Parts: sequence; structure tokens; C-alpha cells
Amino acid sequence: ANFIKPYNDDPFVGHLATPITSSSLTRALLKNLPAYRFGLTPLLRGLEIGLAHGYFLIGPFAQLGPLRNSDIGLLAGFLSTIGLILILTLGLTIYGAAAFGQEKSNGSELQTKKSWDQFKGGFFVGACGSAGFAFICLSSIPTFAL
Amino acid sequence: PFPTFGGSTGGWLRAAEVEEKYAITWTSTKEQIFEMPTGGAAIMRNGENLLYLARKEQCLALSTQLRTFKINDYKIYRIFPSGEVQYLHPKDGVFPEKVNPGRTSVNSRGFSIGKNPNPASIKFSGITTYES
Amino acid sequence: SKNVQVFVEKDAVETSFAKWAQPGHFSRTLAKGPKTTTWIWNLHADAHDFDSQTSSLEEVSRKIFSAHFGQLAIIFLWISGMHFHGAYFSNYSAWLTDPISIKQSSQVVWPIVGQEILNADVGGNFQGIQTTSGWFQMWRAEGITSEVELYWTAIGGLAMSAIMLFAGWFHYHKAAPKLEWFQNAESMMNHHLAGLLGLGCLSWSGHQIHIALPINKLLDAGVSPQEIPLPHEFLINRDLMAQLYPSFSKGLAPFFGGNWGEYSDFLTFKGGLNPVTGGLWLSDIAHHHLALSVLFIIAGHMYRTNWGIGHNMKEILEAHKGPFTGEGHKGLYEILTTSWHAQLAINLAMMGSLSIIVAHHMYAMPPYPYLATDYATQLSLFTHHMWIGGFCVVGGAAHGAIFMVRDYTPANNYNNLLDRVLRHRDAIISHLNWVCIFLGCHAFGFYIHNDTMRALGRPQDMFSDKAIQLQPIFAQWIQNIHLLAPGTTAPNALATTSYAFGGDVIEVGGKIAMMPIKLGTADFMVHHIHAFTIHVTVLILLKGVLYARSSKLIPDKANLGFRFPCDGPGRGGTCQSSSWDHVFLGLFWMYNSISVVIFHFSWKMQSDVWGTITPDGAISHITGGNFAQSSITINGWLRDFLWSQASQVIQSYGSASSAYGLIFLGAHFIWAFSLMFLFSGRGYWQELIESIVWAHNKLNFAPTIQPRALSITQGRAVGLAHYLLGGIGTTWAFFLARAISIT
Amino acid sequence: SHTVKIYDTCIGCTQCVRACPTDVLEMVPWDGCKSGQIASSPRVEDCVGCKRCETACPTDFLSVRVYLGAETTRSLGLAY
Amino acid sequence: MFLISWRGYWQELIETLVWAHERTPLANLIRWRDKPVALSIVQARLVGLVHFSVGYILTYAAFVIASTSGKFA
Amino acid sequence: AASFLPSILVPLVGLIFPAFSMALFFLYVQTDD
Amino acid sequence: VDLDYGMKNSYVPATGGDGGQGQFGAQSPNDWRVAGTSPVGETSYAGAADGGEEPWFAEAISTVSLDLQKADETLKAFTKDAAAFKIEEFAAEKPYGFTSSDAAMEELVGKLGYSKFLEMSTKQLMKTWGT
Amino acid sequence: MNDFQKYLSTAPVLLTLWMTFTAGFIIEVNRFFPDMLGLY
Ligand code: CLA
Ligand code: CLA
Ligand code: CLA
Ligand code: CLA
Ligand code: CLA
Ligand code: CLA
Ligand SMILES: CC1=C(/C=C/C(C)=C/C=C/C(C)=C/C=C/C=C(C)/C=C/C=C(C)/C=C/C2=C(C)CCCC2(C)C)C(C)(C)CCC1
Ligand SMILES: CC1=C(C/C=C(\C)CCC[C@H](C)CCC[C@H](C)CCCC(C)C)C(=O)c2ccccc2C1=O
Ligand code: SF4
Repeated sequence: ANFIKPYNDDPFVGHLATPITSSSLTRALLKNLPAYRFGLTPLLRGLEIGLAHGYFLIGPFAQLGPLRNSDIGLLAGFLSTIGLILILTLGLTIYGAAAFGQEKSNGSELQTKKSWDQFKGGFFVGACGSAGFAFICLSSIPTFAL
Repeated sequence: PFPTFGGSTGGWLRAAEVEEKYAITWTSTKEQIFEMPTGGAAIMRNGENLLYLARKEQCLALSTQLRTFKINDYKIYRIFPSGEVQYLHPKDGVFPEKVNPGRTSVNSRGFSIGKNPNPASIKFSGITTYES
Repeated sequence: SKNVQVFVEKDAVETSFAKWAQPGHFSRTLAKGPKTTTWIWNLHADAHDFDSQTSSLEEVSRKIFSAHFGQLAIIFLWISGMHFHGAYFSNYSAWLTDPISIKQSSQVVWPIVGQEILNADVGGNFQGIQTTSGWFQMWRAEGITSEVELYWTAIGGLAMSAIMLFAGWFHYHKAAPKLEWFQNAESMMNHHLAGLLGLGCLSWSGHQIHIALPINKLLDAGVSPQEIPLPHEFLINRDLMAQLYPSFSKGLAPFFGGNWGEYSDFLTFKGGLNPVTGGLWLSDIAHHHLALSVLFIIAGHMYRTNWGIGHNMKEILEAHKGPFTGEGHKGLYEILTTSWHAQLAINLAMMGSLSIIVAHHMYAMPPYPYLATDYATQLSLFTHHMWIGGFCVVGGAAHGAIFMVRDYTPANNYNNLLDRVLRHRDAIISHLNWVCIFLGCHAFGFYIHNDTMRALGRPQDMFSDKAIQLQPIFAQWIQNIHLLAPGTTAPNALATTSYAFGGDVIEVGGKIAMMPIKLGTADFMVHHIHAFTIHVTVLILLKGVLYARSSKLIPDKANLGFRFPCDGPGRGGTCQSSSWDHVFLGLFWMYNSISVVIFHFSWKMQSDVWGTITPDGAISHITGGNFAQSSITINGWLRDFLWSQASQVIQSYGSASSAYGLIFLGAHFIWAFSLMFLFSGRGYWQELIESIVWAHNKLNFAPTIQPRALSITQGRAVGLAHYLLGGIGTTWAFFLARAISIT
Repeated sequence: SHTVKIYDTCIGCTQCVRACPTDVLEMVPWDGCKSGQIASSPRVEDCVGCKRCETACPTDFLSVRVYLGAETTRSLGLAY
Repeated sequence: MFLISWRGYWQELIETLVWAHERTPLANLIRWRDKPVALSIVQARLVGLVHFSVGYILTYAAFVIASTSGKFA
Repeated sequence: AASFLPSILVPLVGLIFPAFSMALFFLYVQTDD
Repeated sequence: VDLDYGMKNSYVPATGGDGGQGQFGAQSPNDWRVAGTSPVGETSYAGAADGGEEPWFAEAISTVSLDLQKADETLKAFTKDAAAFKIEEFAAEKPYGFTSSDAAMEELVGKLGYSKFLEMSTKQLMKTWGT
Repeated sequence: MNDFQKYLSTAPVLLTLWMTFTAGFIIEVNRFFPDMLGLY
């Protein structure tokens, strides 16, 4: 039994079909991720990605930042996260400009200027909102005790 | 007609699909093991064989190895993304190391290397001394 | 007939001095004669590359066997000299009587040019250089007692050296074995694993049980060396032994019977360290070797030779194959039985790895009497064996690459483990690169973060045991396990294998020999840095082995060789792309890695272990425990370690430690000198030489062996050599001078 | 990309064309030398700049000179 | 690093990194427009000299100032 | 008050300005006129 | 076959410091600067290969290949001039009962294949075409 | 003998012998005339 085979049955491509690269688990997870899922509009793709990344970013800042022990530590953490989101958003904007150009036509192809702009917008809204949600959640932590 | 190989992570990448690609072909009289430039060992087939690579040098390197097996019928081509193909080597059917009547000289200067012009003389000209 | 037989050719090579007068005889190219200075250098660089001197494995093999005899002869002469110098130029006798006060010395300088200052007042009405190799302790453990005995072992050494040299000549010029003889791995392993190691251990146990143990007991008790009976007396009079160990009375009767328990008097599993000498109990050491001996002898009966029973390594290797590894270990046997370079790779790596282990195990569990309290010897040995190990490990990698470029054959390796490795090399290297970056950024970042924070007046934000803390929880756990082992997981033991894990403070002579070593945030930070350094070294070396034959950049690197300068200025630049160059770069990282390790040892010990303890419980460490809050920042290392602990070397002038000061300076000079070879190029030098030659010509004289500049590769080699010598030399003096004082 | 030029001092040893790793050089008929052959550089678009050719020339000073210049994917030997 | 280590080694390593980015899902979405390559021979020399020089001047600048001020000022 | 200027300008000069400048350079070098 | 397809590229040789388009062109006509991967059911690099359910590894799906039959044609087209020169010389040397260049070519290549024809001296050819 | 003499005539060997001799004589001079910073 061989669990490693040439990818796509092409013995000369620079890739291999390993259990990690091509397993039902990996295929399933990647197919349903917002980035590659089928049917999602550019805006929704960005939104989901943003919602996911914003929620986990408030943590590092809130618990290890300069004002962690201050009563306003969580608030400061939120502000810091928003700042990071802005930096990342600038990057997305700039990338789109260089990679796609100035006027597009295909449409509904994440890889076009219009679609990219919509994607970026979604990310910003989702990320900032997600960070806010974490702020509300971390304001009062449940002990789940009966 | 692909030789028997199990795959590698040293094969071609996107450039081969969007910029340009190469291919070598040869005929063998026996099935033998050769080492491929990408990395690893493969077994050639008894007859026609075709292999794809990303660089001309990689193809010509394999040709050197083939000559050791006494194979001198190799041909190298460049396939563009649209499907256009260019025959590259042996270009005129005769290996370059053998003078073939019908080939014209190119990039030849009729004087010793020391007779090239002085850099200052060609200043503000755009040409170089070796092209002057 | 027999699978294993002896085949030897008589009178293979005539002994004469003709070739001696024909430098370069070994090479076809060099033999023609010298025309430029390059010939001279090449002569020395291709001297021992037998593979390039001949095309027959038999011939190459024959040379290697004989050459090895030569090394053995040299080693024997070395040991002989040491014993002689310890018999005629040492204070062993005095030290033996008062080991705590007298300082070990076995080298004396002639009274020429004020160099006599180097002869220190070590003690015992003797003046000489304080040695740090640990000979005195070893001799005491063996039970030497006299200096006459040292003289005789010296004579034996000289004799042995001669025998080895004769053997080399004999087995190359008169009786040279054929290739078939060499290719008998199963037999060799059976003999070496049962005879060399098994019988060796058993023989040593005999000496320890009959000669060393008894004498050392008397010495520890207080008996004057002169009053202790001579070694032969113990061997003959069983009654004398019975007095010390009351079981010899029973004789060997208990042994032949199954009652091995009666020998518990001398064979014990006490553990811990002898309170009087501060070294492992010899009784335990005797049982150690006896047990190991049995194991080795049994293991030597695993491979088939000429009697049917046994294992054939080829079969074992080929059977072990799995779903993810193709043909598995098929093809490896042939490689290791037809390629010396491959064998050297594995053997050299393992040898170096062992040296590093010896360094760690020999300080935590001091093996010799009166060694732990001698801080100088302890530091010297740890650093020495740490270095030897690093070089050997890198060497293994080098020879591994030479194999890929010179002996690897695609035909014999189809879908085997080696082939599959070379088929996913990109993945392996890519991932390792990331691992190195991750570790490096996080590990060193901790230090930079702390430095910035302390400088900005924000000490509460540092990664320290007093702020954000990064405790080594896993290691702390293992320590507890080992501490509680005696009596539980190790029921028959009586104490911890090492007091480092935990226990009490063992003190000898008012000085601390061993103490529990604790692990905190600083230790976490340093350990992870060690990981980073080692990982990067592996990256460079492994990349060299995997991409030795080919690469996307240079598809035909194999034809170029293992040691080529480059392929050209094209492809954007192909400088230093050979496997040799990867080894070149790897050595620099090995230097860094080992340097940090030895520094960790020096500061940790002088801060949390070594020191003095009062009659009551008051422990004063040499540096005062500064490691915890000072080793967490780079400024701390520069100030509390290098700057402070270097006060000894810099202030050594006018003392017996003056030599170290001079060497410290000299080493710095050599290190800097090397940077001119590592930063410059052959072109500038060649042109300069041209102008210089003009002068000589203008005066009607010039060498026929035209002066030429060193090759690109040699330039790099010369640079690395001087760099390593200078760096290691500097630390050598720094450590030794500091240690002499602290001791 | 790079520029390779051949000079009249060539002797038609063919060593250069046998060393090129990318078939940039060829041997063409000529009458200036006893061998009756000279080297040419018809396909300089594939020169990587190795200078192996120069290393092989036997003439006092290289009859084949490679002058490095503009860089392209081919000249930079990029398989990616 | 720039002075003692030369291009060949680095170029090969960069090649492996390119492979990874092109084969890692999610990151594949983003791609470069300028092929990643190693620094040139002369460039590395310049970069190295600059690093050597800047460090040289900075370190002495601190010493000459802190030592003099810390003792006499 | 001018005294407040250090706390209003430094944030801009060391953070906002460098960012926009780098962005512009990238857009300039990634464009094919 | 467009023998100039490669030459017809966007590359513009510089004044000094450039070898030029050489013999087969200096750069591919197509631009390598294409986009990255796309969501399932979408395409990015123009005539790219659909990744199916694994769009992440779409670039590993080959779409550019060489047809052996087509390979023969490219060999003939790019070596047409050489063949012409060869046959012309054969014709110049008073061929025995010569007919037409093309006819001679067919006869001479009917035997000795085509590759062998390209690698044979006029003398050998005349010997071969003695009949 | 002749061949051995040639080996002893090799550059490396001769240098070592010569330098040993030179070093020795310098050392011996300092042994009998020590501590000199000038011709007295
Ligand atoms: C102090 C000198 C120095 C430093 C810092 C480095 C640094 C490095 N060398 Mg190197 N090297 C040096 C001297 C040095 N070298 C010398 C003298 C030689 C000659 C032998 C070499 C030869 C050499 C080779 C042959 C190799 C390296 C490799 C590496 C890299 C290891 C990966 C890593 O840890 O990344 C982390 C790098 C750091 C500098 C860590 C500190 C940076 C901070 C603390 C982390 C956070 C910063 C963040 C990323 C950005 C901050 C933003 C802001 C500052 C602008 C790293 C870039 C290896 C490599 O590239 O493989 C990965 C490798 O193969 N080196
Ligand atoms: C590289 C090592 C390192 C680390 C770990 C830290 C850590 C820290 N620094 Mg420090 N620092 C460092 C180097 C480092 N420093 C260096 C080299 C400098 C000099 C320039 C400084 C200068 C500095 C200053 C000036 C300050 C800090 C501060 C801080 C704290 C705030 C953390 C923060 O906001 O991060 C935010 C982190 C993130 C947004 C992301 C974290 C990375 C994520 C967790 C990785 C996740 C990977 C994931 C597991 C992958 C798998 C995913 C899969 C399972 C799906 C924190 C304790 C601040 C402080 O208060 O000090 C205590 C502060 O004011 N640092
Ligand atoms: C590892 C081996 C080793 C080392 C490093 C030393 C080192 C030392 N020994 Mg020692 N020794 C050794 C083994 C060793 N010994 C052995 C095995 C013995 C037993 C025979 C001795 C017996 C011994 C005595 C009896 C004495 C020393 C002394 C010394 C010290 C002065 C050395 C000396 O003579 O300088 C000066 C060097 C010379 C006089 C030799 C002259 C230099 C020669 C001519 C150069 C070589 C010529 C060259 C090879 C030509 C090549 C020809 C070709 C055929 C190869 C020095 C520290 C002396 C000492 O410490 O006194 C206080 C001293 O008296 N040793
Ligand atoms: C039991 C038999 C036996 C023993 C003891 C050895 C021992 C050794 N072999 Mg070995 N060998 C054997 C059988 C044996 N071999 C067989 C059967 C083969 C053929 C398959 C080989 C083929 C072989 C090769 C090809 C090589 C060795 C090498 C070595 C040496 C390794 C270096 C080392 O550990 O230094 C330890 C050094 C010592 C312990 C010094 C003493 C060495 C002498 C010779 C011990 C002899 C016994 C001694 C006289 C004690 C007698 C007991 C008496 C007092 C009661 C070592 C001396 C290597 C080497 O360097 O050889 C020169 C090497 O390259 N062996
Ligand atoms: C068991 C140990 C061992 C053995 C048997 C070999 C054997 C061999 N190695 Mg190897 N090697 C080893 C360990 C070993 N190596 C280690 C540990 C390393 C890592 C540093 C290397 C690195 C290495 C490289 C990089 C190369 C070899 C090569 C070779 C081959 C030819 C050696 C040669 O040129 O001779 C001639 C030997 C010399 C010129 C050495 C002379 C000593 C020099 C001058 C340094 C001296 C330093 C000195 C101690 C400092 C004194 C200071 C004082 C003056 C103040 C040979 C098969 C070469 C080869 O081509 O293989 C096929 C090659 O390229 N090896
Ligand atoms: C002149 C430039 C400059 C300035 C003004 C600052 C200012 C600051 N840095 Mg800093 N930094 C700088 C350069 C600078 N940095 C550089 C060059 C590095 C690299 C070595 C760092 C690395 C660094 C680290 C690693 C950390 C800081 C942190 C901080 C904050 C600590 C004070 C505080 O209350 O934190 C508490 C934080 C707040 C009260 C939140 C303030 C609101 C934020 C800043 C809004 C940001 C939005 C902004 C407009 C988005 C930019 C858009 C883009 C187009 C430019 C403070 C805002 C720490 C921090 O907490 O970061 C936020 C921290 O962990 N810095
Ligand atoms: C390890 C692992 C794993 C993973 C894990 C993870 C990675 C997780 C993550 C997670 C996450 C990361 C999550 C996130 C979340 C988020 C959220 C939940 C958000 C929300 C938001 C909201 C809800 C909203 C908001 C808003 C908006 C939108 C705007 C407006 C305003 C508001 C506020 C409204 C598992 C277990 C699988 C398995 C095993 C392996
Ligand atoms: C590390 C190293 C590299 C690799 C170093 C690299 C690739 C530097 C990469 C990081 C620098 C800081 C460039 C990163 C720039 C950012 C990506 C932002 C660029 C934005 C543009 C608009 C400028 C070499 O190429 C090299 C070549 C020859 C000899 C030695 C070496 C060498 O030692
Ligand atoms: S430099 Fe290299 S590629 Fe260019 S002609 Fe010379 S050998 Fe060929």
C-alpha cells in the first residue's frame, strides 16, 4: 500500500498527494471555508473571514498589553485591535490596486478589482464588529456554575 | 510515453502553466534507471519517452546523462501556454559541436580583444565599447 | 568454503625511500611537478583523499586500516608522555597525601627569559604549571599510590606505540588484507561488541574489584599511601581482602552457585556521591562495568558468521518496510558495505554525540575522587568534550555529502528511503526554515524585549520570575520524578543518581561538590536558544547533503564535485553553492551554538552551585545568584558575565597566570586576522602579487614556481581556521584563568 | 540578455560550444583559422552568465567574452 | 552575515520558500508580482559594509559620550 | 497651546506619515505606466 | 506554426547591455503576473484549469502539453530552411538523373528518414541517390 | 641513502631544521648573555 502518489497523476508536477494534502478531512475543511466555499458573494466572504479574525485578536492585546492591569485595560485592548485591523485593511486595499489594476469586467470573481474592494469592505466591518463582540463578552465572564 | 517515476516536490510550478514550459524526448533500447535533475530516480521505457521540465538547462543536463547511455536522438522543445511549440535542440539536426555547412556567424568581432574602443571615446552615445 | 575467512596478500608494497623524495607521487596531476605555488597547497590538501588517488576499493581500504594503526601509535605516545611527566615533573605524591590543599601540576618550564614566572607555587615544595586535565584524580581512583608505577605505565605506552607502528607497516607492506576480508560486517560487530567492549569491561572490573577498590578504601580511611599494601599483596592474600570486604572469605563459590547476593559487599547499587571524596562510589562503578560486560558479550552473538545461527543484517533491513516508505531500508546494506564515507558519516556523528553526553553526565555525576571540588578541571573537561563533539558532528555531515556526490548510484537506490527523501527535499527544507525562524524570533525576542523594558524603566513588563514568567514546567516535573525514584521506581537504589535533580548539598573541604540545580524562567529562555542554534546548524548541513547532487539553480552540481568554488557570476550569482561551502557555513553556527552552551554552564554553576558552605548551613556561591535576574537581558551577560568574569585574565600580568593574558590577546588578534580572508577575494590579492613580482624581476630574480594567490576555496578555509582558533582560544584562556582563581 | 562576442583569435577548438549549459554557442564554417571553423553565439537569449565557456578557451586572452547585462527569467535561471 | 555568506546558498533556500507559498492553501490566494530572488553579489557587499559601518560608529558614539559624561559630568 | 504640539505631531510624523509614504512607493513601483 | 510567436513578445531591447531577442525571442509572449487561487466554481488565470473540488491546488493541473504528432510538424517547420540548403547543394553537384528539388527531397527522405537526411553530407547523399 | 638524503633535502624538512638551529642559537645566546636592551 502506498499512501503517497503523484498529484493529479502527473509524475512531473512539483507536488504530491499525501494524506495531509489530499484527505477527506482536508478536502472537506478547505471546501467549506469562507475563502473557497461555493455561492458566497465577495462581501460575505470578507465578512466571515473578518468576524473570525477579529474575535481572537482582542485577547493578546487585552491580557498582555501595556495597560493590562489597568481598569481600562479591556477598552485599551479593543482600541489596539481596531488599529491593527486598520493596518491590515490598508494592506488589502493596496494589494488590490497593484494586483488587479483600475477597471474590471468579469465580475463576481474574487480576483477582480470590484470584487476585491467588496471583499475588503466586508473584512473591515466584520473584524471591527467581532472585536466589539469580544469586548462585550469579556466584560463579564460566566463561571457556568450551578 | 512518460518514464516511470513516482513523483517529487521538485517538479514544475505555475510558471510552467502561465509563462513557459519545456519538454525533452528520446528513444531507448532497454529499460534502465536514470537520475532526473529534479531529484530522484526514474526508469525509462523501452522505446519513446517524454518528460517535462521548467528550464532548458535541466533538459540539457538530462541529455548529457542520456549520452552516457549511448542515446543521441534526444530533442528539446519549448511549449508556450497557448500551445505553440518551438523546436530548440538539436536546432539544425546537427549537434552544435559539429560544424554544419549552412550556419552563419553571429556576434563576431574581427580583431583581438585588445582592439576594442576606449570607454571615454563613446561617452554619451548609449553604446558600449564591446558593441562599438 | 567458510563464509568468513581471512584473505591476505603477501609482500604487497616494497618499502623504500624513493617515493619520499618524489613529492606528489600519490596524485597523477601533482606528480608532473610544481609550476605554481598552488601545487604546494594541493599536495597537502589531497594527501589523505585515497578515493581520488586510486580507483580500487581494496587499495583504499588497505590504506585506511594501516593509517588507523598510525593514529593509535600517536595516541599511545601521547598517553605515555603524560604518565612520564606525572612521574618526573609532578607533585602527585604530595597531592595524594593532602588532596584538598596541594594543587595539581605536571608541567614545568625551563628558567629561560623570565618565563619562569609561569612556574607557580602550586604546593608540596614544587613549582610548576597547574594542569587541568584531571590525571591525578584518575590515577588515585586506579590506585597508583607511587610514582614508580607511573613510570612503568609510561614504558608500556612506548612499547605499545611501537607495536602499533609495526602493525601498520606489516599490514600494508607485508601482509595486506584483501577486500573480501574487510567486507565482513557481521563478524566485525560480533568481535568488537563482545571482545573489544565486553572483555574490556570485564577486565576493567577485575582491576577495580581486586586492586582499586581495596586501596581506595584504605586511602579514604586515612592510611598513609606508604602504609597501604602493594597491589600484588591484595591479589595474593585473600585474608587481607576479607578484612576490607568480608565476602572474599567465601571465595568464588558463591559465584558458581547462584548466590550472587553474598558479593553485595563490593557490588552495590548505592547511588549518590561518596561523602569523603565527592565522587561516585567505586563499588557501584565495579557493578556497572560488570553488568555492562555481560550485556555486550551477549549482544556480540547476534549476527551470523560461520555456524548458521544468527542474524543477517541485510535481511533485517529489507524486511522493515511500510505503507508510507516504499521499499524501505533496501539498499542500505550495500551502501554501508561499499562506501567508507557513508560509514564515517554515521560513526563520526555518533562519536561526537557521545562526547556531548559525556560532558553532561560527567559533571552531574562526578566519576573521580576529588574532581568536583576542583572547579578548574570540571570546567575544562566539560568545555573540551563539548567542542570535540561539535566538530565531529559537523564532520559526519560533511562526509555524508561526499557520499552523495561520489558514491550514490541511482540504480541501486530506487524507491528506497534515500530516494524518497531526495524526492521531497523541498518540503523538508522549507519546513525547517520556518521552524528556525519561529524559534529564533520568539527565543531571542524575549531577551530584546526585556532589554528594552528595563531600559525604559518598565521592569514589571519583563519576562522574568518577578513579572510575566515562563517556567519550564515539563523539566521541573521530570526532576521530581527522578528525585523520588530511589525507593519507588528504583526500589533497590539508595540515593538519587545525581544530586542535581534534588537532595542535599555534598561538600568536600568546605567547598560545594554538588547541589540541587533549580530551573526557572531564565533557564527556559536559554534552553530554547540552544534549540534555535542547533536547528539552524542542521538546516545548513542537511541542505548541503540533500542538494549536493543537484538543485533548481544548478541542475548538474554533481559533475562539478563536492568542493567547487562556484558555477559563475550568472543566474544572478552562484557563489558558495557547493556542499563543501555548506559545511563551511555550518561550522560557524556550531561555534555559536557551543559557545552559548559552555557560557551557560559557566555562569549557572558559579552562581547556583559552586561555592563554599559554612560548618552551619550558609551557602555562598561564587557569583552570588546573579543568574536569575541578570541572564534575562543581553546587557546582563555583557556586564555580569563577560565584563566581570574577565577581571582575572586582564589582571594576570606579573603572575603565574600571565600566560593566559597573553594568549587571550593573541587569540583576539588571530580572530581578527581571519576576517581579511573571509571578506576579501582572490582577485585583489593576485593583482597585488603581480606588482610585487615586478619588483623582484626588476632586480633580475624571480621564482620559477610562479607566485599565485590562494584559491577561492582555500581562502575560505584559511579564514574559518583562524576564526575558530581565535574564538576558541580566547574563551580557553578566559575560562582557565578565571577557574584557577575560583578554585 | 547577456552579450557574448567572439574574436578573430579563435582556433576552432570547439571546447566552448561543448561547455555551454544552455546551447548558446555553435561552430560555424570559417577560413581565418587552420581548423576552418569559428564559434558563434546565435542564441544569447538563453545565456545564464556562467562563463564556463570563457574558462574553456585556450587562447592567450579569451576569444569568447561574455559581458553580463540585462536580466530576464531565463538569464536569472528561475525555474519558478 | 552578508560579508561571509555568499549568494548561492541563499538563492537555493529562497527557491524552497517559493514552493511552499505556492503549495500552501489560503496563502495561495495572494501572490507576488515581482519574483522573489536573492540579493546580488555586489549588493550584499554594500549591504554588509553599511551594517558594519553603522554599528561601528554607533557603538563608539555611545562609549565616548557615556564614558566621558558618566565620569566627569 | 503650542505645548500640546509634541503630543499631536509626533503620533502623525512617526506613524501616519511613514505609512502613507510607503504605500505610495509600493503603488508607484508596482504600476506599469 | 508561427515561427515568430516567441519573437512577437513585449520585450524591447535596450541600447547597450542587452543581447537582444536572440534567435527564439527573449521572453514568453504571455505575462507571468497572473492572479492567485479562486473559490470553487471560479477561474482566475484566464484559460486556467478548473480546480474542481480542490481549487487550492489548481495550478498543479496541467493544461499545457506536447502532441507527439504536432511535435513532428514543429520539427519540420523550424528545420525547413536547413533542409532547403542541404538539398540545394545536392542539386548543384550534378545529381544523377535529377528531377525536382522537392521530388529529390521526398526520395532522399523516403529513405534515411528525415532526421538522418538533415545530418548527412552532400557526398553521402549523392552516394545514396546514385540509384 | 641517496633517496633519504633527498627527502631530508625537501623544503619543509630543511626549514624546520634551519629554524630549530636558529632558534636554538638565539636561545643559547640569551642564556649566557641575558637581559640586553642595547650593546651595553
Ligand atoms: C548577530 C548577527 C546575526 C544575526 C542577527 C543573524 C540572523 C539570522 N541568520 Mg545569520 N549569520 C551571521 C550573523 C547573524 N545572522 C553570520 C556572521 C553568519 C556567517 C556564518 C551567518 C550565517 C547564517 C546562515 C548560513 C544562516 C543564517 C540564518 C539566520 C536567520 C535565522 C532565522 C531567524 O532566527 O530569524 C530571526 C532573526 C532575528 C534577527 C531574530 C531577532 C529579530 C527580532 C528579535 C524578532 C522580531 C522582529 C520582527 C520580525 C520584526 C520587527 C519589526 C521592526 C524591528 C522593524 C536570521 C535571519 C539562517 C537562515 O536564514 O535560516 C532561517 C541560515 O541558514 N545565518
Ligand atoms: C518576539 C518575541 C516577543 C514576544 C512574545 C513579546 C511579547 C509582548 N510584548 Mg514585546 N518586544 C519584543 C519581542 C517580544 N515581545 C521586541 C523584540 C521588542 C523590541 C522592539 C519588543 C517591544 C515591546 C514594547 C515596546 C511593548 C511590548 C509589549 C508586549 C506584550 C504585548 C503583546 C502584544 O500586544 O502582542 C500582540 C500579538 C498579536 C496581535 C498576535 C500574537 C501572535 C498570535 C497569538 C500567533 C498565533 C499563532 C497560531 C497559534 C497559529 C495556529 C492557528 C491554528 C491553530 C488555527 C507581550 C507580553 C507591550 C507590553 O505591554 O509589554 C509587556 C509593549 O508596550 N513589546
Ligand atoms: C604528547 C607528547 C609529549 C609532549 C607534548 C611533551 C612536551 C614536553 N616535554 Mg616530554 N616526554 C614525552 C612526551 C611528550 N612531552 C615522552 C613520551 C617522554 C618519555 C621519553 C618525555 C620525556 C621528557 C623529558 C625527559 C623531558 C620532557 C620535557 C618536555 C617539555 C620540553 C619539551 C622539549 O624538549 O622542548 C625542547 C625540544 C627539544 C629539545 C627537541 C628539539 C627539537 C627537534 C630537533 C625538532 C624536531 C626535528 C624534526 C622532527 C625533523 C624531522 C625529521 C623527519 C625524519 C621527521 C615539553 C613541555 C622536558 C622538560 O619538561 O624539562 C623540564 C624534559 O626534560 N619530556
Ligand atoms: C576480539 C577481537 C578484536 C578486537 C579486540 C578488535 C579491536 C579493534 N579493532 Mg578490530 N577486527 C576484528 C577483531 C577485533 N578487533 C576482526 C575479526 C576484524 C575483521 C572482521 C576486525 C577488523 C577491524 C578493522 C577493519 C578495523 C578494526 C579496528 C579496531 C580498533 C578500534 C579502535 C579502538 O577501539 O581502539 C582501542 C585500542 C586499544 C584497545 C589498544 C589495544 C589494541 C590491541 C590490538 C588489542 C589486542 C588484544 C590485547 C593484546 C589484549 C590481550 C589480552 C591479554 C592481556 C590477556 C580496536 C583496537 C580499527 C582500527 O583502528 O584498527 C587499527 C579498524 O579500522 N578492526
Ligand atoms: C575520523 C575523522 C576524520 C577522517 C578520517 C577524515 C578523513 C577525510 N576527510 Mg574529513 N572531516 C572531519 C573528520 C575526519 N575526516 C571533521 C570532524 C570535519 C569537520 C571539520 C571534516 C571536514 C572535512 C572536509 C570539509 C573535507 C574533508 C576531507 C577529507 C578527506 C581528505 C582529507 C585531507 O584533505 O587530508 C589532508 C588533511 C589536512 C590538510 C588537515 C591538516 C590540518 C589542518 C592544517 C588544520 C590544523 C589545525 C590545527 C589543529 C591547529 C593548530 C594550532 C597551532 C598551529 C597554534 C579524508 C577522507 C576533504 C575531502 O576532499 O574529502 C574527500 C574535504 O573537503 N573532511
Ligand atoms: C513615533 C512613532 C510611534 C508612536 C507614537 C507609538 C505609540 C505607541 N506604541 Mg509603538 N512602536 C513604534 C512607533 C511608535 N509607537 C515602532 C517603530 C515600533 C516597532 C519597534 C513600535 C512597537 C510597539 C509595540 C510592540 C507596542 C507599541 C505600543 C504603543 C502604544 C503604547 C502607549 C499606550 O497607551 O498603549 C496602550 C494602547 C492604546 C491606549 C491604544 C491607542 C490607540 C491606537 C494606537 C490607535 C491606532 C489607530 C491608528 C490610527 C491606525 C494606523 C493607521 C495607518 C494608516 C497608519 C503607543 C500608542 C504598545 C501598544 O499597546 O500598542 C497599541 C505595544 O505593545 N509600540
Ligand atoms: C484547535 C482545533 C480546533 C480549532 C479551534 C479554533 C481555531 C477556534 C477558533 C474560533 C474562533 C476564532 C471563533 C470566532 C468567533 C467569532 C465570533 C463569534 C464573532 C461574532 C461577531 C458577531 C456576533 C457580530 C458582530 C457585529 C457585527 C458583525 C458588526 C456590527 C456590530 C456587531 C457587534 C453586531 C478545533 C476545536 C476546531 C478542533 C481541533 C483543532
Ligand atoms: C540573508 C541573505 C539574503 C536574503 C535577504 C533578503 C531576501 C532580504 C529580505 C528582507 C528585506 C528587508 C527586504 C524586505 C522588503 C519588504 C518585503 C518590503 C518591500 C517593499 C517594497 C516596496 C520595497 C540574500 O539574498 C543574500 C545574497 C547574497 C549574499 C548574502 C545574502 C544573505 O545573507
Ligand atoms: S556564459 Fe554560459 S550560457 Fe553563456 S555562452 Fe558561455 S557557457 Fe553558454
